[PDB]
Amino acid sequence: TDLGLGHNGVRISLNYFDGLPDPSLLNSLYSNELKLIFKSLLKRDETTKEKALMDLSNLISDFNQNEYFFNDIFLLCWSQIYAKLIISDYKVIRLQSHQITIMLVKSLRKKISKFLKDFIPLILLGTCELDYSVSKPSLNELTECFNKDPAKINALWAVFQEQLLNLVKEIVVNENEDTISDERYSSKEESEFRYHRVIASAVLLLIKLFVHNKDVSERNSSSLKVILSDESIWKLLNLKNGQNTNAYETVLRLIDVLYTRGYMPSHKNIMKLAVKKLLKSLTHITSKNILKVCPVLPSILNLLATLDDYEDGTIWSYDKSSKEKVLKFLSVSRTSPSPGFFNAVFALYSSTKRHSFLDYYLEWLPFWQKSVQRLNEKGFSARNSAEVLNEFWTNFLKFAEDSSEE
Ligand SMILES: [K+]
Repeated sequence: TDLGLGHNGVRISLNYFDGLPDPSLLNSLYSNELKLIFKSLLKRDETTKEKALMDLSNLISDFNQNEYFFNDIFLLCWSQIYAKLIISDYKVIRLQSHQITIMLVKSLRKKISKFLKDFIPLILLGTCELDYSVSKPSLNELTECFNKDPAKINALWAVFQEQLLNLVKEIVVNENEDTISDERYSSKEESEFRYHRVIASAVLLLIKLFVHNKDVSERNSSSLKVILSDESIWKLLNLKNGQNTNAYETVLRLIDVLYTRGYMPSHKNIMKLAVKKLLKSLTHITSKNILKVCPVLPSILNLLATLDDYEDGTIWSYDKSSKEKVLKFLSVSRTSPSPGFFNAVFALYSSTKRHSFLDYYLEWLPFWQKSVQRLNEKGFSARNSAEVLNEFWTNFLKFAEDSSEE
């Protein structure tokens, strides 16, 4: 039978309706004290649940006295609920759950070896949470767990490659908003937010997987394909009035890593899927939300410049009206500039001129002209006006040296 994320005979999953501890298994736990704890963890009341974890976290602190409590039965059961606690909408629950597991790995080093394939992927997923207040404490705990040995952590991304990729597949492909959140106790909005947060983590975890591994594309190609072919990751490229741009930026990073590692030239279909969704995205950037999108504008421009290098700007052909789409994006983006912005524009210019994407005098020059005009009116009110202005003139002066050629 398919055990999902499990490797010790029981099913581990992120959804709410399977992968739960067997009542007869729970009743085999060493102590009645553990049974009450697990009984409260399986309840919804956040208060009693938060208290259950606290009790559990303390039992593990005084591990020497309660070593027999944390036997194979305990680990089996825990491995199943842990996967569910780390998607709790209360970060308190998520923090403690990650802490407990990391503690067990430390207090049980060689006696927990069977379960590393079931714990390490979820531990690392915790370190990949966009919320720094969750990911950083998890990383400090994990780091300490291996005595601050850097190579000992880097080894994890290699050793547990397959399981990590399986966890991503689980999140992106096998699960969705409605299986991750129970509609009985969650509104559509909370479910959207819950999935958003989890899949965002999975993208960052996927990024780190590419960074730490050169031969990631070769070993698990088939699985990488079903992950990157799904519509779930690329859905994070949708701006929303309530959401911030952290997930958006994460996807931009993914596209960048996939291209630099040469995965994109090897999979033209995933290329066209990412570029198309990225171009659709630009059209949703308007004056209404420009202040919100402001901090990613340089990243967008920098990404488009990198992708333009691919076979003399072939990506633009994936949509005949892309030249027009870039035009409306540049015209809007210059109404909310920031450090790095004009640097990235020049990057875009420098690359795209190699096939004369946009007219030098009719489209490029008016852009630079209207930019400085706004800068002079707004500034020098706030920062980083000074930096931004200097950056503009530096890039514009380089742009201006090609005027002779036309
Ligand atoms: K999905």
